[PDB]
Amino acid sequence: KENALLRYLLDK
Amino acid sequence: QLTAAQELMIQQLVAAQLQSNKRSFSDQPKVTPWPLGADPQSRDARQQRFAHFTELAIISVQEIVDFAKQVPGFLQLGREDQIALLKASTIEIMLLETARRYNHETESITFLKDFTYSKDDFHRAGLQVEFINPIFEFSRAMSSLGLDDAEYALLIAINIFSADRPNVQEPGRVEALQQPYVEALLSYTRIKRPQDQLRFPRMLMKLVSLRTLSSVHSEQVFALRLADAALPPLLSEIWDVHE
Ligand SMILES: Cn1cnc(S(=O)(=O)N(Cc2ccc(-c3cccc(S(C)(=O)=O)c3)cc2)Cc2c(F)cccc2Cl)c1
Repeated sequence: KENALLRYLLDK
Repeated sequence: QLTAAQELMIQQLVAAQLQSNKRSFSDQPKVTPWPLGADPQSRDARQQRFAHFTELAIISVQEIVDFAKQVPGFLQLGREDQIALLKASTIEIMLLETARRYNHETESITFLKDFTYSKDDFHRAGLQVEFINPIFEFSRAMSSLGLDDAEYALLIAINIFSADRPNVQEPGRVEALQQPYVEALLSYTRIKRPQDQLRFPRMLMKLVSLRTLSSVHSEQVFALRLADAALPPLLSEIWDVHE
């Protein structure tokens, strides 16, 4: 998986 | 009795969780309103009630990630482990936070400032009795332990640093990060209730209970799918609904 939306939250 | 290092560690967790929490209170007048009154056979109102809940769930996930990022140790793990730990912990921390907001006198959970709901309301939000009864049961058992802010904050940190989660590539590091928080909670509980040595075990046992409840929720999720799913993207991504 990319888990794009969780990564977005982790990024800032 | 707490070392100076432990007091600082706990102060920062409690402050970290208050900062994460006030960010949520900023966007309370932005969640779909809970239908006030409304004919009980209105399908629009049924839709609004479901959306309200899934939007509170989204805010809860934002609080959790925001807090995790402030737990010392967490951002030093690899990115993929960060993701693996958050994917597994999210439901469990959501349930600890629900337990913290349970009122035993009135048997109702208050989300954000004043979104107070009973079991009937959880059912009207689209949840099944198989999930609702445990949630309230777990909340009721947590209530009797009488946890305070420091204890919740520490238990959450401990829960995040569970080495055995699926897809964690460096479990040695994760378990090593769990130890200072376990030890801080061991010392904190020993000072707060110095006569009750079984309070600390009774709290760690809740983490066992949270594993089962995690499965009960995955059944609820697969049950939504077989009846008009419609969970928002962040939630269906985290909980692996489609991929
Ligand atoms: C049918 N259906 C409707 N909603 C769902 S949910 O999966 O999105 N979930 C809703 C949910 C999840 C978490 C919270 C929550 C937890 C802590 C703090 C806050 S707060 C507003 O103080 O920030 C909100 C509220 C609703 C179902 C659900 C619960 F209610 C309760 C606990 C866990 C879950 Cl997992 C399924």
